[PDB]
Amino acid sequence: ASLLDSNFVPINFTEFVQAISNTYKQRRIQFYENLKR
Amino acid sequence: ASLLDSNFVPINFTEFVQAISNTYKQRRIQFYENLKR
Amino acid sequence: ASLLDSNFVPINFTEFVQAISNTYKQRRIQFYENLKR
Amino acid sequence: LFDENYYAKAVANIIGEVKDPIMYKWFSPDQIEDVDLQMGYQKTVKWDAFLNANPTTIANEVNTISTIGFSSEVVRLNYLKLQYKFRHLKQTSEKFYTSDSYIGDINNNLLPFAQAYKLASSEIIKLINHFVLTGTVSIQKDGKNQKRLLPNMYGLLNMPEQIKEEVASGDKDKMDKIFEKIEAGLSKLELGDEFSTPMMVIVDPATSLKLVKPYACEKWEDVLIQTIKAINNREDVYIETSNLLKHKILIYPLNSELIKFKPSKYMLPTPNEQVDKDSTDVAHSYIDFVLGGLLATRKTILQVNIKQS
Amino acid sequence: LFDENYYAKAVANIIGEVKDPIMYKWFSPDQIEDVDLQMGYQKTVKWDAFLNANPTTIANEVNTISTIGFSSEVVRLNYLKLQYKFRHLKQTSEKFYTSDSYIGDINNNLLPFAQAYKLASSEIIKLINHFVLTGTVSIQKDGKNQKRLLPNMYGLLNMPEQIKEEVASGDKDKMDKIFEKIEAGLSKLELGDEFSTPMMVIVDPATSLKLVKPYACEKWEDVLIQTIKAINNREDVYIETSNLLKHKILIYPLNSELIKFKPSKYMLPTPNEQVDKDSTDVAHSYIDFVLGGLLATRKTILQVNIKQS
Amino acid sequence: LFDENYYAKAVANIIGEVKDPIMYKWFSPDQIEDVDLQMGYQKTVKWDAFLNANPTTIANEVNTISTIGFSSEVVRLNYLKLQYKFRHLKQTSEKFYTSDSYIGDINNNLLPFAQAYKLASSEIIKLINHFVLTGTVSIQKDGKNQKRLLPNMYGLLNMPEQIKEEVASGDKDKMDKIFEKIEAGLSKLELGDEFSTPMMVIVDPATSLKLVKPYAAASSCEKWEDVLIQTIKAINNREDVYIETSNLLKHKILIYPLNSELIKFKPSKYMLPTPNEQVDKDSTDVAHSYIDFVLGGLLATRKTILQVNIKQS
Amino acid sequence: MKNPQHDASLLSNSNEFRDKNVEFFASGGTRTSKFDKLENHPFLGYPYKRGVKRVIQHYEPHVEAGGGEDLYGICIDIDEFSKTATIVPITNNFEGYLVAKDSTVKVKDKLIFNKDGALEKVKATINATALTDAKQISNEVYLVKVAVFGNKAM
Repeated sequence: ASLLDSNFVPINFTEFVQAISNTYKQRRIQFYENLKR
Repeated sequence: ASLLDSNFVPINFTEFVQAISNTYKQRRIQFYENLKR
Repeated sequence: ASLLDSNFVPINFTEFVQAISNTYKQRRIQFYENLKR
Repeated sequence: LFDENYYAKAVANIIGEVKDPIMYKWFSPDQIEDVDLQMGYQKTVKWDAFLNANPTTIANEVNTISTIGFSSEVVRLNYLKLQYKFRHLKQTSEKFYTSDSYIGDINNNLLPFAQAYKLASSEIIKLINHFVLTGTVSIQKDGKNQKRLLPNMYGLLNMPEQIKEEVASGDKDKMDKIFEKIEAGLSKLELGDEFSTPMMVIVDPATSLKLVKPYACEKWEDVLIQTIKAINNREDVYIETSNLLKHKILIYPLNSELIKFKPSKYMLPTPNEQVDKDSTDVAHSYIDFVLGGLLATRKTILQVNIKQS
Repeated sequence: LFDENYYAKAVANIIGEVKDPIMYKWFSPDQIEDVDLQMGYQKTVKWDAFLNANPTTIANEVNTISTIGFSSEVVRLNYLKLQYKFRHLKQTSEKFYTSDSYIGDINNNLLPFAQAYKLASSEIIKLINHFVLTGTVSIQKDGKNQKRLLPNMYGLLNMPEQIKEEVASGDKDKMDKIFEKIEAGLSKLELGDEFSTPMMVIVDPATSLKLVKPYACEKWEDVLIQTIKAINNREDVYIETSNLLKHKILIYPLNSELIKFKPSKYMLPTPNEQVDKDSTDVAHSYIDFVLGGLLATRKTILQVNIKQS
Repeated sequence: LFDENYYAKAVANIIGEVKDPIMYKWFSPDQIEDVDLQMGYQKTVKWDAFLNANPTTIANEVNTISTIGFSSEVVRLNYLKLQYKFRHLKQTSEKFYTSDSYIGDINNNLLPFAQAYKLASSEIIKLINHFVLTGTVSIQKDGKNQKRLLPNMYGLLNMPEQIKEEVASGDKDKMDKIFEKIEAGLSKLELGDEFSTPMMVIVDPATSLKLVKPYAAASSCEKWEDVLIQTIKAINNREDVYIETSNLLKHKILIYPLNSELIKFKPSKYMLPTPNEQVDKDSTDVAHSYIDFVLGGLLATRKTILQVNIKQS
Repeated sequence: MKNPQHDASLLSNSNEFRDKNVEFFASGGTRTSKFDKLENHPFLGYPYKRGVKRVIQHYEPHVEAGGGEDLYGICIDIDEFSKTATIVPITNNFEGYLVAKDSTVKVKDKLIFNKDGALEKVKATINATALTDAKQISNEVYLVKVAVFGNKAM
């Protein structure tokens, strides 16, 4: 469950918060993937 | 309308309170049925 | 998993010990059911 | 509603774990009847009939026949609505406090809503039992700082126009004197045509300890039971002990025609819809209950008080 | 497993011939609840609620409502793991000792594994009963050479913060003095709001012999039963005699809200997997058991000790 | 939920316009591991082994063999939950402020919820990055009026039991003195058996500008940066060395390895800003909202971070 | 401490529902309104159930047990893990049990906060009225139920 996937439909605020945390984690992973020192 | 009935599903808080009162009445009746002196 | 249930076929000593504990608990329950003070 | 109201769902799920009130042991099943009211007053009308003359013999022709009259009496009963507030953990915050096989802050004494509601309901039910037995509302062992209540709101102990007996402080330990007062009150009892009924006696622990003493190979309890049986047409006499009383003895019949309990059908604790929420993890909830509804006829309750000074 | 390990199969076949512990007669069915542990401590949290003030009347507009507080108490219970070893004939060697009407060496006191395990389990069960009743571990009649145990490991007789009465050696044979001490302790009992519960009394054979004596056509046993009924709301009172006690009287309620027993689910004897083997026909086996787990409330047990000298 | 909570819908729609934190450039991808907690402590146990004696030669029959021992250490990390509040316009009241060029009350400094939340989140993320770097929380440029934090809550710059070097005020402009101190610290570093790891250096802008001068008389085709990289390669087993510039630092140089065995960041999964469900409503057009964030979770082995301070006084 | 973390071997006898609220761990107030203002501040010492004063010294200002002209509020709860105290400002009505200096405070007596944040009989800069007698809960700790309503002119 992530905000990036448009198919995701939250049911309550707990699911919304979990999606926010997952989105932050995925953005960090993408940043480290695309990083090039 | 009693909370002891699994199939019961209240619609609003008024029905919930009525169900609570009915449950208390049924519990009192059961207590007097099971009471021995 | 109880030794009283003859269908029980243990696979290891851990399951055997669990079955022994369950048998002891069932025997205690049976004793209290049959008790008459 | 359950899809939206987690608190209502939890109340419906845990409503069964609350123990039954002990005041039910003090009444017969037919004596209790619910009414639909929260706060206010309600009037009860009792109808009676009487014979005006000897019956008329029907022979040949006659137009003048004896009559039967009717009468009515109205009694007012007051009902009061009371509320309590308690704090609990918010529903979304339980995952951050679920410890090993227990939920809640031990350090901060915070509980989940279901457990908090169950405990609060148990305490409120104990308070309701105390009010029904004594007629007063107090949270102190002394029985002081009583909450002021409306008139026409009495318990079994403070019901007016009943047989009050007082044992002097000099005879506080004389079971013979106590039983003499009990016999005087029993003689002053007025059951009328409804005397064939079971009787209930409620005593305090000190009184029970005195009762189990030998009769000056018979016991004071046996003597009292025989005396009450002499007046209740040799029917059942039940004896109960309550720690809510202090040097008091209550004797009354378990007959619906003399004493009737008509509680509000919302008397037992009920959750309120309002829930206080903020930006923190702590919420607040309210529990409602209703007091009042004991009705009795005149001179049907014997209340004996053993003065200690 | 049974195809490979013969000892496990033998234990499974003979486990049904071991008698139940006699300590089960000292508790109600709801007073015992098993826990999953072998050695270490376990913390139990008890939650309570209390009323902070009188309730609030809901009339017109009001925002300041009375509150209900909550409390938690943590109790630590210690569990100890103990083991025994016993010798027995090897299965493959049993055929050379399968004589008529019995199997084994009468001369060398050698038994088959099944019988050895049954007898050892019975002895260990007796020891566990002794510990549960007394709180001490010993195999001597004098009671000396006691095994040292951990704190928070108590029995019914040595539970701290309970009512303890002592009868002087001068009045060691005076039932009137013994009963006076019993009455004093019964008064000092504090069952609170849970007094309506059955009660259990445990006495030694000498105490039973004294009790069956005439009261000074009534018996001391009947007087004691009436006295305890005076406090337990006139409910059941059970009397038991145990040879494990010496000049002691134990009185306690059978209420799960006051006294609880949370034994390890491995408390009763359990075979160990390790079997000692060599080139001879003698093998050794091990039996494990767990001790501990008695929880009580303060001032709910009466312990009367009659001094002998 | 999105059919009933406009604030949640707007946060979901606008969460993608907030830039990533700059703290990510200071750690390797394997050095950061999230934990599921909001407030409280979490314990980590590390096991070690050791040899008790020389090995035993296996010849003929022997029963007595040498033994290998074991030991453990426990480390406790604290976490803290913090919150901010901000005012904004209500959703139903925006059409009365939607001008031709913008939305919001300029004269009263009131914004729509989306923009207000974005700006507040950006400020909170800046504060979080500052805390991760320096181990302190403050809103004053002087660094006073600091928020009192919990024990076992440290940053890269205030972590205890590390190597600290101080360049004197009289030598604040001498790169030779600065690198003398840096070499002393690098010698005092103790990487143990994990010395073959990439290293990371963080410098303030003034030091970064000093680092591009020719190495010193003056040289050619050789810079202070190259000299520093060679010196660090002398100890990291000729591994990679990275250099970063941060304006949060001031006359500070920070050197530390990028090995997860030595330094690890275990932040809470709710460390970054998250909206609160509670929204303060009223009869007016002004509403209030709350943002939550969690701080803490840096673990480092002792004597593995070099901190050089250039004194100005 | 608000709740001393001590593991016992017995359950405390607390079955009676009467006289069960006068305890140190009973945080908050006997009667509480939804619109009471609560402020959390860093604290030094043990200001639990005591009057507090702000102290400024580098760290942000904290609160500590105090009274008299320096009174700022009353501490009704403490979180030890974060070392933060919940304070009701003096401009807000309060009703609950607070620490008493000695067992000499009776009902209806007017009370003042002392240097240590304990309530004592009367000079009064605030309006405080005792609703119950002083009750001992510990070796020398006395709790009294007091209603505090604002300041008092002159």
